[PDB]
Amino acid sequence: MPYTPIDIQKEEADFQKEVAEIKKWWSEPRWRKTKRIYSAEDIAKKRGTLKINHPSSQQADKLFKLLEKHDADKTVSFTFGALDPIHVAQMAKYLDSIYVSGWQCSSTASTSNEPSPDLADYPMDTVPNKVEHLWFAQLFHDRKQREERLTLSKEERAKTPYIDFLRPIIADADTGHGGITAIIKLTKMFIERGAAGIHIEDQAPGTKKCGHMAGKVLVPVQEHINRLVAIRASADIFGSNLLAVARTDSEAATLITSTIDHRDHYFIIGATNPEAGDLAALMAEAESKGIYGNELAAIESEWTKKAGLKLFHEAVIDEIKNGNYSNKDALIKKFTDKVNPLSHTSHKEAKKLAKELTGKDIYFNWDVARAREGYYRYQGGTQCAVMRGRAFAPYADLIWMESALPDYAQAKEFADGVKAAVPDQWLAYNLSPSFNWNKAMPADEQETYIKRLGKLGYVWQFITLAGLHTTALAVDDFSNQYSQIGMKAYGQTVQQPEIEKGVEVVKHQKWSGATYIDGLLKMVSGGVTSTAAMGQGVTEDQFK
Amino acid sequence: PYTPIDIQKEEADFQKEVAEIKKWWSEPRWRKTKRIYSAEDIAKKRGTLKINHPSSQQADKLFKLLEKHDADKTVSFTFGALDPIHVAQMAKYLDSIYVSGWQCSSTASTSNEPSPDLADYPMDTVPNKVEHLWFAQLFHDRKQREERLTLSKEERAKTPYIDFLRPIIADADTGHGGITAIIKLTKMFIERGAAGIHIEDQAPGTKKCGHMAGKVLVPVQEHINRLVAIRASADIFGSNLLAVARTDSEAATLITSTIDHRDHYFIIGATNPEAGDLAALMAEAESKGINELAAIESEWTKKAGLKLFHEAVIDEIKNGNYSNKDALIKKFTDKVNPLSHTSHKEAKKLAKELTGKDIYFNWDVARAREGYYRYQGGTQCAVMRGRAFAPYADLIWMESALPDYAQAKEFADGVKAAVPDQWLAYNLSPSFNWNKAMPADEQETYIKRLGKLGYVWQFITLAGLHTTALAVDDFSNQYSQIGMKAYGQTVQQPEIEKGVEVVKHQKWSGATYIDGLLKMVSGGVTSTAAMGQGVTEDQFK
Amino acid sequence: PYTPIDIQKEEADFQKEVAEIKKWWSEPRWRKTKRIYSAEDIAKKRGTLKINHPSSQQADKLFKLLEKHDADKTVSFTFGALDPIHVAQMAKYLDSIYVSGWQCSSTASTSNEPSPDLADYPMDTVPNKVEHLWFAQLFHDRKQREERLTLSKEERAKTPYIDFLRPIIADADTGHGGITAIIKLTKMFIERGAAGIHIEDQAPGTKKCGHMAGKVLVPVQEHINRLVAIRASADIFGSNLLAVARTDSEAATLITSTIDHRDHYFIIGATNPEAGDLAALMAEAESKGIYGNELAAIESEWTKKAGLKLFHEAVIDEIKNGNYSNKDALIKKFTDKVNPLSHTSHKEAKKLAKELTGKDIYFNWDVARAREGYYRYQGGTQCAVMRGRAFAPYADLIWMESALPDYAQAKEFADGVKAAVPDQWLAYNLSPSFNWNKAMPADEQETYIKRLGKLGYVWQFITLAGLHTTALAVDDFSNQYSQIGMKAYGQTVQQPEIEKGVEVVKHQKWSGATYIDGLLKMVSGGVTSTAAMGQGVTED
Ligand SMILES: [Mg+2]
Ligand SMILES: [Mg+2]
Ligand SMILES: [Mg+2]
Repeated sequence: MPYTPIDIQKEEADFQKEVAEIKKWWSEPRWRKTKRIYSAEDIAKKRGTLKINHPSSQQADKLFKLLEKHDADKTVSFTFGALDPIHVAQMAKYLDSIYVSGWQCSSTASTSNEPSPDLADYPMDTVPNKVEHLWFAQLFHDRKQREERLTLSKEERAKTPYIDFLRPIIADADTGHGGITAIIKLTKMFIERGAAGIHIEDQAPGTKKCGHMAGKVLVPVQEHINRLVAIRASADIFGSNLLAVARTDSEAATLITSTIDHRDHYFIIGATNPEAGDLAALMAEAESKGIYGNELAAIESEWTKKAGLKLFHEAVIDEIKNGNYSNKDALIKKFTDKVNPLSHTSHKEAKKLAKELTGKDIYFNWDVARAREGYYRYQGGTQCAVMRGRAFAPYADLIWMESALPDYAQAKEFADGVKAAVPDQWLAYNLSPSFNWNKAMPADEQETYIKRLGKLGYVWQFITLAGLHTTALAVDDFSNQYSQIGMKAYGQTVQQPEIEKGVEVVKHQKWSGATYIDGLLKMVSGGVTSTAAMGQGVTEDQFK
Repeated sequence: PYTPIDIQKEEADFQKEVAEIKKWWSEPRWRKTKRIYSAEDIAKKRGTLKINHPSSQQADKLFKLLEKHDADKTVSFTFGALDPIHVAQMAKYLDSIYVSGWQCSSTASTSNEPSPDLADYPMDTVPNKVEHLWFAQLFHDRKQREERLTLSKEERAKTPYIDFLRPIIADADTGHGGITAIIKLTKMFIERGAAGIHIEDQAPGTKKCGHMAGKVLVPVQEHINRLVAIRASADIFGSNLLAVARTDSEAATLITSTIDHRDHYFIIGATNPEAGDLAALMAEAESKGINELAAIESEWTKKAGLKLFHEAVIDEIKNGNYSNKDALIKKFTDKVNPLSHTSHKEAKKLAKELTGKDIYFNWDVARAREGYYRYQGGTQCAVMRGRAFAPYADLIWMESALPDYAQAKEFADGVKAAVPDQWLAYNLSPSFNWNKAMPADEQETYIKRLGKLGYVWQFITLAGLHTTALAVDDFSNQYSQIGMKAYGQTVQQPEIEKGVEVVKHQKWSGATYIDGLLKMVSGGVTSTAAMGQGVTEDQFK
Repeated sequence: PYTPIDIQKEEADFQKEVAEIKKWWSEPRWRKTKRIYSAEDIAKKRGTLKINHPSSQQADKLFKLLEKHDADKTVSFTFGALDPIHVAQMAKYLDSIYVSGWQCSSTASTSNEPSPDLADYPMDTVPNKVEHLWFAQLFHDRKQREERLTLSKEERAKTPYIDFLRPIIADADTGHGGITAIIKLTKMFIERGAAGIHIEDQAPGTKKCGHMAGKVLVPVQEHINRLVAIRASADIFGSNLLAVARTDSEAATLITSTIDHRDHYFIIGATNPEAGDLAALMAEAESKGIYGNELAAIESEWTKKAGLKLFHEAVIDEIKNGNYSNKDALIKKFTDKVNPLSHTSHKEAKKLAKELTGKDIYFNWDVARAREGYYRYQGGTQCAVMRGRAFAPYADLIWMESALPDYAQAKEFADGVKAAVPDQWLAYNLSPSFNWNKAMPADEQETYIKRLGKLGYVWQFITLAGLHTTALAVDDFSNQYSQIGMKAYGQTVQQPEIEKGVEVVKHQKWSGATYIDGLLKMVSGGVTSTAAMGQGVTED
């Protein structure tokens, strides 16, 4: 009684069966460029006795094929950040994918209902819940529309247009909201709640900024790789072709949590002056004696000038330039050809070479330049981002570099840089409203900007905050009119325009799925019911 | 501006699906399942994207499990689980699992606001509770599979197996509103791991526990429509979800309408023409600022001579100028009785033929102030409603005020006479005092005995509540008296001796499972391993 | 169209509020509470609309309750509650209530996805669990007041009173992210009925249970800032919320940064110049597809060669095996200046070692780093005292996780902390992660709490007791149930419930049926046909 018996032979057989099924799965064309560091054995062991098929995975497939065709045609899947079921329902007419924004979720959709700026400090399940919000709306309107169609004749169907409500969703996972085990659980939720793809950034959690905020802290290249692996591990266990997007904030970031990773060393800023002591501790000693405010910032600005902060290669070049060396231009090139952004040369190794080339132990101390929190100083730009792009590419179906402006040149630099080493890598671009767009570009360029980036291989592009702003404009404008001119504002500003532009929602009972539900009502009540919602009396005969 | 489609492929796929549904419905699972809509009707309700809810597999597992029990005339017996701990330990011993609405009211409302069993928590409360347990089952299944498959074949065969994935049957109360509500409620239950749900012929605004008083019923048809609506939902979203129909008509004394002919036999009315509207009489007395009021009711009731119409017909004949009286009752009783579905107009017509009176009967006047009609159910009323629900319901269930074998037999026999292959379910309620109601020898065999009558699923609704309540109160008492000795003595030693898996709680909670995931992702090795050297569970070896 | 405002009244109200806060902060409750911001700073953070969270009253109740316990040298002892049933029965016997993160991981995640104690459920999980219990407490308090006040004065005095409203102390783990996270987490805890919350100096998303292994610490200052952030939140939203500081430094072996001078003593490094970067050596071996236990072989080899120790161990070692006179006396020059509590930075300690020996004694803690980048760390009880003292200004209770229930160690830590902060309340985990019949005999068990009470551990809790009592009870009954049917329920549960006076066996009354019938009749003008506890109910 007290337990359940099992056939031990059938157990092994089923295990082996599954291992093979996974191996076959992984051999599909979808995974052609997808590096996995674990075995199918490793994954099968993690699964349970009961297989579950998450429909989100079908939208992953739909997304991958959709992006394949776009890459082949050198054209773009362009979308923006959806707020709510209304957005996805109207978007589906025009666009072929859908972005769920963490920024927008912070302000409008936290599960504690407590809003914030884009700090990813809402509870973990916030964006996953937002996807389900939209997912389930998509599914509902798809269900509504199918009934509307199939209660028409074949003759009538062919007249009435079709909306594909089921546009694949790509959702913000921020920095993964904690460790590896967190990221697995976060991914699990995203899969369960209808995510076609999720993106994830090489920032430290709980210093997490928007892409165009300041004071961004990075994590070691490997640490963020492990994040991407962890997503994949989760998707492999629970059986989704979930797309993974890797984001780097290293264009603009000035800080990093550790020096542990050799790839980062080139970019870690340090002091060239032996006399400079620990800035962190110097500030602490000045603060404890009640120096505060702008007189304290004086001591920093003094220490920084004295410390001579730079990247180690700048320091090597500086030694050679101002030094007793015969053939200087040629001697920098010996160093720069071996040691550069992409070259992955550790610091020990780069010092060793500098010694060979100059005969000095050139002094360099990046411990002393640390911030009070302990972060190391860091000088990324586009080339740093390429370095990290390349590193992530094996693990990531799309690659994405946050930029401070909508600069074509920079976008090309990054695209070219990445594709040189991984030419088949899909890229993604933030079309951010954090840019002033009429200040940055004339309108002729605006019109073609997406297309142009499409050529460089940015197959997925999104305006992160467009849903926020369209809504914000619309509601403010109407509220203003409403306050001035009463119900005329509604006739004039909203409802007439809705009719003229063919917007489906103005017939809002039908749109909301009333005739769909009347179907379910009659069906259950044996064909007929006295409480029919769209029967004689409904006030939508005023819209015919 | 839109998306184009092949209109021909549309129709083709539609037709494909209609056929798939027809084939589905023809499976042995649906052998007794009446459907009042077509496969066409259902396919039209579905979307373009098929979704497979794993809950449905647990429905299958539950059905087969109950099939075998019915065939062997034995019982799947379980009780009301509170939380992941319960299901994890229950899975060792029991083969199904009950999620109680009563318990959810007190312990698991989604607003966190507790209550007595009134089903006035938010609708998603029990569906969320199932997912609570569902996901725990799935997790511990996942944990255990890793533990096993990292052992050798030699070692596996030594270590026992737990089937964590016991099918869940969950309280849907009265469906928490109209038909559209019930569809949406069922959808959630399917999505969140329900193998089966049960649903009761009470009115929603007034929903009681089964062993509370003042229970209001709904018309037979109305509750049938509820069951149909569940089935409609399960059909659309593609689950073999089991439906359980409950009737509270054993004890209930009120009903919302007289509209349904089947109910008429049981609707109580006044035999005295002189009695006026009780409701309005009370209202007039209250508005003049009148226990003295309850006096006016108790007077009106005696004067009104309340009874069932057949009692009134029998009474007329008995105390009447009629020659062959016993034989004249039987003419009426054979045609008009609990199971006979005879409307009131029809029963009056016959009474006129048999006596020559329009025997006076007014059930409007006996109405409660809220408007409910008065109602006298018992076990035979419940059989009537059982039979009515049976076509629409995989299990049938009659709430009882006591654990009475005779009554249980009466109801089982009564239902099976008309539907002999109908599975039955029985509440083994802690609302009964069980040592007062029978001796312990009978207690031991009570489930088995009901199994013979065909009660294939039985549950103690509130057992999880009470075991926990005892355990925590007892330990808290000890704890307060003799400190940490209470824990060594009352809990942790017993845990070791009884082999309870949770005392090694790091392992039980799935730490070694997650360390697996951690190492796997970190390329085989990691410095932050949770069950590495240092963990204090080497004190349990 | 905007709204106008009196600019003068604005300033006046601002100033009014600043003063109200200053007065608040001067109350006896904050006598030991260091604040690094002004009342100005806080008032600016508040809105125009004052909100009073009832949780704060339970904070007061908790503080006074602990005051009296400290004065009497006795203990508020409790354990980890699962659900409304627990708090309702606990309230009879105990005077505070613990909400466990460990238990929440397994039983109460808001995604419904369970786990081991990794604090990787969503942030709102424990806050939601407090509200679960909070609202139950409030409900049963409300039920009981109606029951009492519908009795006569004569009858009231016969029927016993339960204080359902026992203050709740809840697990905040490591705060679930940065400072802004911790503010938001604290806000929720206040809104949802937390009397106090506790918080640990581990790194987030490596977060372990206290008695799991591979624990990573954060710099002393970083965890101080966490405690400040709690206080900042409680100050803004106006709770006397108690803050508990936990340190996992007894057992922890890793730390995220070396930035904080206080930590330096405890940071482990390599004494062998020849040892190169372990991290990078592992990375090169991994990228060639060495994995698993053969990789851990390369580590175990490198570690032996590297000669890992604390810098002072290295200084002592140099002097001991060295050409020095007066060796014993020369260690003491160093140890008296440089030790666990002495806060001596590494540069400073090397400088002294040079003065005392004339070597730059080699020490490299960068090379011993784990692959994730963590530095190696050797805490014990003295490290924990160091951190206790550091946290004490910011924390109403102090708490050191221990691997065993060892009296000596508990005394060491209590004495150590109170030496520098003698009025500091302490808290102790009475963990079921210990085997308790293996660790001590039963005579000692009975008195163990009391004895720790003397040392000043005013709040003690069994973290996982709710889990285990329930686990035993359900497993045992399920077993019986399966063996002897309904007899098991009569015998194992319901009879015992009657005999032990447990209130819940009359479960309709307990659940508040007669309370709600009250509300029903009241609204229906005195009378109703659908009364839940009328004639017919089976509780007669
Ligand atoms: Mg965002
Ligand atoms: Mg119930
Ligand atoms: Mg905890």
